[PDB]
Amino acid sequence: LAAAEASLRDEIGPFIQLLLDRAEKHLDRQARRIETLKARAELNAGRLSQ
Amino acid sequence: SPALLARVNEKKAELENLKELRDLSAAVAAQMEALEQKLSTLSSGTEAIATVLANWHNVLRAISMASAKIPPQTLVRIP
Repeated sequence: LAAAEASLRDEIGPFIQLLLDRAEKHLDRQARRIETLKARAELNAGRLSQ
Repeated sequence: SPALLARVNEKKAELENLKELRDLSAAVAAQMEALEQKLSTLSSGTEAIATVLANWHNVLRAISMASAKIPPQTLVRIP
């Protein structure tokens, strides 16, 4: 499996770029979720103060 | 007429011979069927020894892959 997966998965090398793009988009998605969470937190603070 | 009586006697002998030939031909074909069964059994034994070569062939290749290590997991198949 060492040399087998090495040669095979290296030939799979173009496919994995999409997997990298997936992980990167997952990060960006949760980043926008963090932005929405911050919006909710500040919204609660401002509305409670009002 | 009497010559023809002798002719039918000749034909009687011929028919007896023909009946024996027919019986023999039937027996022949029966033996061919039996032969085919035995040959099938032979081929089965040969297939068994082919299985034996498959064992040692996989052995040799498995070792050579380990022997040729010149720079993993435990997932295998256990039937």
